[PDB]
Amino acid sequence: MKTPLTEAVSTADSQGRFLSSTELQIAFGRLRQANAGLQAAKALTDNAQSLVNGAAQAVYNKFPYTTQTQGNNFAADQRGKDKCARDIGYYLRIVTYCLVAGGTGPLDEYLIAGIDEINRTFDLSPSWYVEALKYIKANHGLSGDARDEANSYLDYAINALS
Amino acid sequence: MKTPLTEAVSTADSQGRFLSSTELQIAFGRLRQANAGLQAAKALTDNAQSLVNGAAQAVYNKFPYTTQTQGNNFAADQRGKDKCARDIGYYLRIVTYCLVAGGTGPLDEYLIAGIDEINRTFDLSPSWYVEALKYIKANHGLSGDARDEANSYLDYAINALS
Amino acid sequence: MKTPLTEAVSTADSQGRFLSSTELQIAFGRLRQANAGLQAAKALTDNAQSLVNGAAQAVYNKFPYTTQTQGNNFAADQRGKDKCARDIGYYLRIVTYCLVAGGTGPLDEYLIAGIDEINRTFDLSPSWYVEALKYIKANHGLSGDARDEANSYLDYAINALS
Amino acid sequence: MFDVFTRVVSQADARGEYLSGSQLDALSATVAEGNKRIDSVNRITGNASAIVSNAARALFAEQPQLIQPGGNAYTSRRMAACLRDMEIILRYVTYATFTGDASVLEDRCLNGLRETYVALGVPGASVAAGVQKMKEAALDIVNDPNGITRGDCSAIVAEIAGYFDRAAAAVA
Amino acid sequence: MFDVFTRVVSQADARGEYLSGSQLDALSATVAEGNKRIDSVNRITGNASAIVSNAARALFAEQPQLIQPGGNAYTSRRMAACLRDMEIILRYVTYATFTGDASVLEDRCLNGLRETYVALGVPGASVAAGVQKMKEAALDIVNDPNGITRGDCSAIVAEIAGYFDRAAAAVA
Amino acid sequence: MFDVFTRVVSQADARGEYLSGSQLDALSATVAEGNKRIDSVNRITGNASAIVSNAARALFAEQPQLIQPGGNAYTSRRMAACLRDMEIILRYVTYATFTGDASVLEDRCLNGLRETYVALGVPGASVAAGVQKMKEAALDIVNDPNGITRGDCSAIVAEIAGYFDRAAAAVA
Amino acid sequence: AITTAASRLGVAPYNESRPVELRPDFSLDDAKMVIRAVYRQVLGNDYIMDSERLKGAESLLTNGSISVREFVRTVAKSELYKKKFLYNNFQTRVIELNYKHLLGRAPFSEDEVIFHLDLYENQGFDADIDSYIDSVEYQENFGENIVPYYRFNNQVGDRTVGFTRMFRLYRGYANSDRSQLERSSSRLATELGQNTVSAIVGPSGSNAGWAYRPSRAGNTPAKALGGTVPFGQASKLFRVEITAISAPGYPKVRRSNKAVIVPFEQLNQTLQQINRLGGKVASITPASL
Amino acid sequence: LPLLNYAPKSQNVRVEGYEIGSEEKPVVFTTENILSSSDMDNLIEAAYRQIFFHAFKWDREKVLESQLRNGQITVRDFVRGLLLSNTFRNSFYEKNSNYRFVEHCVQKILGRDVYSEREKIAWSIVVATKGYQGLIDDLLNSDEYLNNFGYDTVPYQRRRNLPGREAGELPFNIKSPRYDAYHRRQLGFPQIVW
Ligand SMILES: *[C@@H](C)[C@H]1/C(=C/c2[nH]c(/C=C3N=C(/C=C4\NC(=O)C(CC)=C4C)C(C)=C\3CCC(=O)O)c(CCC(=O)O)c2C)NC(=O)[C@@H]1C
Ligand SMILES: *[C@@H](C)[C@H]1/C(=C/c2[nH]c(/C=C3N=C(/C=C4\NC(=O)C(CC)=C4C)C(C)=C\3CCC(=O)O)c(CCC(=O)O)c2C)NC(=O)[C@@H]1C
Ligand SMILES: *[C@H](C)[C@H]1/C(=C/c2[nH]c(/C=C3N=C(/C=C4\NC(=O)C(CC)=C4C)C(C)=C\3CCC(=O)O)c(CCC(=O)O)c2C)NC(=O)[C@@H]1C
Ligand SMILES: *[C@H](C)[C@H]1/C(=C/c2[nH]c(/C=C3N=C(/C=C4\NC(=O)C(CC)=C4C)C(C)=C\3CCC(=O)O)c(CCC(=O)O)c2C)NC(=O)[C@@H]1C
Ligand SMILES: *[C@H](C)[C@H]1/C(=C/c2[nH]c(/C=C3N=C(/C=C4\NC(=O)C(CC)=C4C)C(C)=C\3CCC(=O)O)c(CCC(=O)O)c2C)NC(=O)[C@@H]1C
Ligand SMILES: *[C@H](C)[C@H]1/C(=C/c2[nH]c(/C=C3N=C(/C=C4\NC(=O)C(CC)=C4C)C(C)=C\3CCC(=O)O)c(CCC(=O)O)c2C)NC(=O)[C@@H]1C
Ligand SMILES: *[C@H](C)[C@H]1/C(=C/c2[nH]c(/C=C3N=C(/C=C4\NC(=O)C(CC)=C4C)C(C)=C\3CCC(=O)O)c(CCC(=O)O)c2C)NC(=O)[C@@H]1C
Ligand SMILES: *[C@H](C)[C@H]1/C(=C/c2[nH]c(/C=C3N=C(/C=C4\NC(=O)C(CC)=C4C)C(C)=C\3CCC(=O)O)c(CCC(=O)O)c2C)NC(=O)[C@@H]1C
Ligand SMILES: *[C@H](C)[C@H]1/C(=C/c2[nH]c(/C=C3N=C(/C=C4\NC(=O)C(CC)=C4C)C(C)=C\3CCC(=O)O)c(CCC(=O)O)c2C)NC(=O)[C@@H]1C
Ligand SMILES: *[C@H](C)[C@H]1/C(=C/c2[nH]c(/C=C3N=C(/C=C4\NC(=O)C(CC)=C4C)C(C)=C\3CCC(=O)O)c(CCC(=O)O)c2C)NC(=O)[C@@H]1C
Ligand SMILES: *[C@H](C)[C@H]1/C(=C/c2[nH]c(/C=C3N=C(/C=C4\NC(=O)C(CC)=C4C)C(C)=C\3CCC(=O)O)c(CCC(=O)O)c2C)NC(=O)[C@@H]1C
Ligand SMILES: *[C@H](C)[C@H]1/C(=C/c2[nH]c(/C=C3N=C(/C=C4\NC(=O)C(CC)=C4C)C(C)=C\3CCC(=O)O)c(CCC(=O)O)c2C)NC(=O)[C@@H]1C
Ligand SMILES: *[C@H](C)[C@H]1/C(=C/c2[nH]c(/C=C3N=C(/C=C4\NC(=O)C(CC)=C4C)C(C)=C\3CCC(=O)O)c(CCC(=O)O)c2C)NC(=O)[C@@H]1C
Repeated sequence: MKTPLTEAVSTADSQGRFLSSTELQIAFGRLRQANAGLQAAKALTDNAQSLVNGAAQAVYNKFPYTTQTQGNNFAADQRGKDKCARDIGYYLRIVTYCLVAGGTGPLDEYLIAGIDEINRTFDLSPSWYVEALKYIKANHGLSGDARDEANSYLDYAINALS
Repeated sequence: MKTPLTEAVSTADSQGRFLSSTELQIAFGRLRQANAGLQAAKALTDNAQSLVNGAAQAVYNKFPYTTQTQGNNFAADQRGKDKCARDIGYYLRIVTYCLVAGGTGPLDEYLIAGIDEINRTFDLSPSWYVEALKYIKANHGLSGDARDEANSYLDYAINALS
Repeated sequence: MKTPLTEAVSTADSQGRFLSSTELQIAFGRLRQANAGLQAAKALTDNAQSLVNGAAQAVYNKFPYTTQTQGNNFAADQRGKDKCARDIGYYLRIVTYCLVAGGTGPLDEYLIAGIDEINRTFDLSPSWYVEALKYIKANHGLSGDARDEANSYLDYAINALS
Repeated sequence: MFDVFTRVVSQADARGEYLSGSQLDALSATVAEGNKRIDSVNRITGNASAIVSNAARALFAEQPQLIQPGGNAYTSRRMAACLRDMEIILRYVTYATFTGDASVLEDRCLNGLRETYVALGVPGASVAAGVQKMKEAALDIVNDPNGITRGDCSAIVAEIAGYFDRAAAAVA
Repeated sequence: MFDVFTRVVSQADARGEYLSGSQLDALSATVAEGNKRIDSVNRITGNASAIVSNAARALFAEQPQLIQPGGNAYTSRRMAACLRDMEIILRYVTYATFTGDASVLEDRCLNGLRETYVALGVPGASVAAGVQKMKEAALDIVNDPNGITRGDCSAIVAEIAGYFDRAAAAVA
Repeated sequence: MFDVFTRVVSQADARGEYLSGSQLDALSATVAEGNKRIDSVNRITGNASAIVSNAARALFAEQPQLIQPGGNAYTSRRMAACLRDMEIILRYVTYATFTGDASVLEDRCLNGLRETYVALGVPGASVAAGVQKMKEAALDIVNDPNGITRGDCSAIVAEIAGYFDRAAAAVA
Repeated sequence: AITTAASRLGVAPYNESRPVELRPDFSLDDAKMVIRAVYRQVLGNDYIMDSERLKGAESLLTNGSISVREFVRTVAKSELYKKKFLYNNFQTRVIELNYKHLLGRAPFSEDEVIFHLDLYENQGFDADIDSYIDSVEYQENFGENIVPYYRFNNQVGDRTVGFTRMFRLYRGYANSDRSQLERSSSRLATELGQNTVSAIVGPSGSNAGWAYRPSRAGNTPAKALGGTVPFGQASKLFRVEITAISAPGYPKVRRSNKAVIVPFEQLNQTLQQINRLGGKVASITPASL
Repeated sequence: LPLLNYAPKSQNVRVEGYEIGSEEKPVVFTTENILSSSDMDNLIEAAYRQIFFHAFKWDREKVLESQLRNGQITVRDFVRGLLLSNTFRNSFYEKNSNYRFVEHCVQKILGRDVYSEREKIAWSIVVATKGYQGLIDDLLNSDEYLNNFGYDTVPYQRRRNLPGREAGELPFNIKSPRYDAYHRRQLGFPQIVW
């Protein structure tokens, strides 16, 4: 699970070496970031309901057929709408994990590995989620390092989907 | 050369991945450190002569047989004193490189790798160089992050010699 | 394996005792017996084919239905006759072992333990083997201690079967 | 591999010299540029998919022979390999940008790549054309003034443009 | 492997929950200790050779059977392996301190180590004594008040002590 | 457990064979040596305490690390256990001598013994030394020409030597 | 029964022993034999020092004031038994030991752990000890007058898993429950929880690979899921357990114990490679069908 | 028949390197570290990179992955599975001569370049005589493979860089693309453009 601290140790262990100033600087880099990430995670968490419901609507608006067409993969009934809001919630929650962990680890572990297989198997369009992730980017109201780190994880997922 | 920036890229490349928030944090840790490292490099360089001179004398005093015993490996003639001062100068200079690079890279590539073979082959005692490194440690008069990083490189060399 | 030497040790071991004069007396008893045992084994071995073939015929004469009745458990065919001769040979061979060992050990270990299950499962009469063993008692031609020890094992087997 | 700092060290060691005051001051100026360098790497990385796909689209629109039957980007695997390669080159350019030195890009991507493509029959000139299009888009993304502390990134942008140019020269 | 942050994340994903307010504030408190944690890792690392060699010297002085002819640490190859092992264990303890989680130590070092030692005939109780001596030396070095900004490192020391305790228990 | 006779019998039964003439003759020759076997057992037994205590004294003189504080043979309990081990190995060697087959030694005395010593940290090479010391004393006792019908016992003495060697190898 | 493998499994001495019964109107030598047997069985062949003997219980046994079973009960409840087996052990370890000492067999199922852990927790150690001794199983095998003994051989009421687990608890004749490689660790916690078994590894002296023990994590599963496909052309797969690997040295060698699944067509190469690793084969078991 | 004899040639891998861990030391991907799911991804990706240079979804071997993840097989077994895979046969065997196929195998499996044409020549006959699997097994069972990578480590190109140098020897995935001039001609490339 990629984070600065585990990557530092993973590299040193591969080399059979004690941690050196290089790894200590890695830790200092993490400490420089941690509070901004934690504050970003808090802000996303407290606004999570609004962001998720806003994102779902943004998808429905950009892709109207998803709420009009019948089929297990679409959100034309409350069942499909609940699935869609659930999924967007998953993306949001795991992004908050990345902010806490300081790395894409949680996204790699919990969401990204296998997402292609899911989307193909259940006939879900990656474009839908890309739209949802853009809305979250545009509406989380973060600033400074909180914004930059949050957007990088949101963009990481978008690039994984594209 | 092992540094925070080259290790960050090495990690990402070994995973076939673009750099991510984890590696960007590594670069911030490098930036937090770099100015102190450059100031330390400057301080050691300005004082290089007296540190090298003093370090050699510390060694001759701790190990008087080196200035009194005949033999290619000892410093009982000017030839040997020059080699010894040269060697100590190498350690000091390469340590300044580590401060500039922000890692043990320069020490590893220019000095440590193979140092056991040399010391065995030419019958040089590692304890001589440890004493010199302790002298430089106790006489570089750095403080704060410059001290801590500089000492990490001196201790890294001392550890390699023992 | 019930033999004088092993049981002496087994008993002594269960008592956590070094061997004492009691066990040594057992060894002397074994030594008094062994040569006659070995000679009895040799005589039975040299005569084995006559004894086994003679024993089988004694069985077939005494129980003529065994050579006339169809069935896997009878000797009405060469298959059954071969099984019968094999079986008697086992008795004879393992009896020679008891003479070598100086105890019923080999008969217990190899033949007696479980024989009742075998004869029940395969519908073989113990009376058949009693008659074979009696023939061997009558016809081995031994005397003295060799006869007495040999007959004890043949009777041990007979008692086991009845 | 070298980075901006260790490049100077390697030259100094070859001379047996401490870094001069001007060399130390120069690296200090590099440090003062560090945030812009990080922001540029982050911006290219975050738009990597679009940079590659938009550049590839334009490349096949300008050179339709590549995707017509019998072309070197025709069939799904060849097209997939082509898109992959563009992303590889972009990835190593961001590495070079991150380290501030071209060694990783050359040692791990470009050195020998011309022969690779000649052996395979890949039109290296067309690869260079695609690299140029990624460069154009990438520099525009780096220079985008919206949503970032305003400042002058001309120096870093020129460096990035150089790495692209090095890549474009190397492939053909 | 887990670090202090991803350990908490793992337990949260298992329940499908955002980290609670108190959990986020707990991690902030961990961040506030970050410098103390780095210093402790740095002090142990800087003294690694002495920590190992002094501990080994004390071990063989107290348990001379190890180094008598026929003792497990007799012969150069076995003594070298023994010194190596103590350094390995100390190294992984610093890894665990650095991450703030025992997973690296437990997974990469202690897994199957008890089983390795019994299979080779290495006396694990004597390994554990060595770890104890390294622990004692390591904590004194970490607690050394000279040459460092003054503060309370009691919590980091307790954590480090815990990692040594795991190592000592695991080897036997 | 086999004795000398049933060892041969078990091998024959596994092959379905009668013992051959030579095998019966070999056992006859074994019987003829019976009195010397019994004597040898009686002599080792009659001197069991002195053999054990003298070997133990010599071992601890040569290996004082065993009995100093912290040593494996330090404290009355461990020392008593150590002395029991010596007596037990010697007892089973007399069993092996009495039966004329190593099986009693293998199946009982040496079955699991190495695991015991590794689990406990008993220095197995030290036990081997003790067993070697008992062997020397025991062989001298068996060989002593005073107060016994004179004859050549080299064959039984070689057999007894083997049993001691088996025991020593099992722990070293 | 166990005949061919008896000696290498450490069973031969028990094959050669009879149950120790105290007959009515027993002699003093009878009483001494019972006392010795009970100390060896119930205390797991630990050496017993004269200061540790239960002299009063021995007197009462000798006098006929307590039967064999009540003497066993007294030994099992003594401070000596508890010091050896209770105060320093995980309770699952305690239950394993109780089964071995008092019933001569290994636990069959997780249900036995549930029962005895709750009984200990609710009513205390003495109550738990009584449950073994007053059990139907104890009554049927040993009754009032026979010292408990190892039940290696198949009996009515057995399960196969019991047989394999006895060699996790019994490690040979010249050995004690407190002098085994796993030391204080429960031998069966994982087997019981997962209802799994392990390849049998006999005692040292008669088995070169006697020390093989798996690690906490990163073990090779017993069966070859996927068959021979990953190996290419292969007729059948075997799981080989290997111990004492040292030769390449760290970091080339990390764990000295390893289990590998290899195809029939590579067994020659595997044995050759193992030998050059210095390792000793602990067990080989078919891994595919 | 015994393998045709050939002589070695001076190579970095043939001499002691006095290596100290740096950014140019190949990352050791081993299962002896008890790798988490995401970390196992990286090991699997490294193996695909080492053997295929790149595994499109079509190329990937999900069942082999599951078996490696579950401990059914070692890394060396996973590597064998990749070498036996459809992707490897189609990309590197069928599109090359036996001689170039041998080179690919030596580079990918042993992590070194071939000594000479004679080494390539000597091994080129193995597929025909021992079969495709026989070639792979010989290389994977070789002292050279086992001494360097053992059973639990992903192979990698060995001693490519020397300390203090700006560049090392060419990475094998650059030096040795899956096919070369022979197959290039059959495909009718290079394509005239402009
Ligand atoms: C217990 C561990 C001891 C202790 C530690 C302690 N350290 C700080 C503060 C700092 N320590 C560092 C460390 C480094 N700076 C570098 O550049 C490097 C080399 C790569 C290292 C290892 C830093 C950066 C700081 C912060 C700035 C400062 O110098 O103070 C503190 C203060 C609390 C804090 O930082 O939050 C403490 C307490 N102090 C003791 O008394 C223990 C013996
Ligand atoms: C090597 C072991 C030494 C040796 C032995 C030896 N002994 C004999 C003969 C006999 N020894 C005995 C022994 C005993 N008689 C008893 O009543 C008991 C007590 C229970 C014992 C132990 C016996 C019965 C004999 C036979 C009669 C006799 O007195 O000789 C011999 C002679 C050859 C033979 O095997 O009979 C020998 C050689 N002799 C030595 O010189 C060795 C030091
Ligand atoms: C250059 C092409 C463009 C540009 C860049 C620029 N950035 C800064 C300053 C900062 N940028 C960052 C970046 C991050 N903070 C984080 O936490 C992360 C996520 C991991 C990133 C990427 C930071 C930390 C700073 C410093 C503080 C600040 O918020 O300003 C500057 C200002 C100068 C400086 O060096 O700080 C500039 C110029 N600005 C442009 O206009 C270009 C389009
Ligand atoms: C039609 C069902 C829908 C549709 C099609 C569409 N496709 C593209 C672009 C491409 N199509 C392919 C496909 C192939 N190339 C091959 O070589 C082969 C195998 C022989 C296949 C199947 C590819 C590779 C591309 C991209 C490159 C190219 O342009 O040739 C587009 C344009 C996409 C773009 O961004 O330019 C479109 C429109 N679109 C619909 O809406 C239809 C329902
Ligand atoms: C896209 C703009 C153009 C294009 C590309 C193209 N490339 C290949 C095949 C390969 N490319 C490489 C490249 C690399 N290997 C390395 O190690 C590195 C550095 C990390 C690089 C950049 C390799 C090795 C191959 C062959 C192996 C493979 O494809 O997996 C192809 C396909 C050729 C084939 O069938 O092998 C293509 C199509 N082609 C165009 O027409 C565009 C101009
Ligand atoms: C004598 C020439 C000089 C000297 C010796 C000295 N040696 C040590 C310590 C050790 N010596 C060894 C050597 C070996 N151990 C082995 O097993 C073998 C191979 C069979 C050898 C050659 C070792 C391993 C040690 C360290 C461990 C131990 O104590 O046994 C010391 C003490 C070092 C210390 O710090 O305790 C000394 C003094 N010293 C001189 O000044 C002499 C000129
Ligand atoms: C002193 C009052 C008299 C005396 C003493 C004496 N003792 C021994 C030998 C041993 N003494 C012990 C005792 C202990 N070992 C332990 O570990 C502990 C518990 C912590 C005790 C109490 C032992 C075990 C021995 C034998 C082994 C050894 O030598 O260490 C001797 C020598 C006996 C011999 O045969 O070598 C002596 C002389 N003797 C006197 O006459 C004093 C009046
Ligand atoms: C004495 C020369 C060395 C020594 C011995 C030592 N052994 C133990 C403990 C045990 N020894 C045995 C051996 C046997 N038990 C048997 O029943 C049999 C015959 C079948 C044998 C061979 C066992 C099983 C044990 C463990 C049981 C127990 O109660 O200890 C110890 C005790 C270790 C300890 O208490 O921790 C000792 C000291 N130790 C040395 O240092 C000498 C080299
Ligand atoms: C007969 C077709 C084959 C055969 C069988 C055979 N088995 C054994 C010994 C044992 N069999 C078992 C089996 C079980 N125990 C259980 O608890 C269960 C379920 C309740 C089963 C199935 C056991 C445990 C043993 C050993 C213990 C005992 O027998 O009491 C043997 C004897 C082994 C020996 O003597 O060493 C044999 C012969 N053998 C063949 O060759 C046939 C193919
Ligand atoms: C409660 C907070 C959580 C929980 C607990 C739970 N535990 C079990 C089962 C067992 N617990 C133990 C524990 C011990 N055995 C000992 O010897 C000791 C020390 C003296 C302890 C603490 C054992 C051995 C078991 C197995 C036997 C048994 O089931 O009682 C269960 C049952 C598991 C099952 O599948 O039956 C449970 C539920 N479970 C949760 O979800 C809580 C977080
Ligand atoms: C020193 C305090 C004690 C000691 C050590 C000792 N160890 C070995 C051999 C090995 N030790 C290991 C250890 C590890 N492998 C791992 O993966 C890790 C965790 C990352 C560790 C700690 C291994 C694998 C071996 C075997 C391979 C090798 O020898 O390098 C020996 C030598 C054993 C031999 O029989 O030659 C020794 C001596 N021995 C003592 O007596 C001290 C108490
Ligand atoms: C010493 C008198 C001169 C000298 C030597 C020098 N050599 C190298 C590097 C290498 N040398 C070899 C040699 C061999 N490879 C083989 O297989 C064989 C036969 C077994 C030989 C002799 C190799 C392959 C290398 C490169 C790999 C490595 O160095 O580890 C160097 C280092 C070059 C560098 O840039 O590091 C040097 C210094 N140099 C002089 O100045 C002397 C004249
Ligand atoms: C889906 C209906 C259910 C489900 C499945 C599930 N399985 C695993 C993990 C594994 N599955 C396998 C199975 C195979 N591997 C093979 O090679 C073959 C034979 C050709 C089979 C059948 C294996 C070996 C594993 C473990 C290794 C791996 O991860 O691939 C998981 C993952 C569990 C985990 O992450 O640890 C899951 C989810 N799970 C359900 O809940 C469904 C009922």
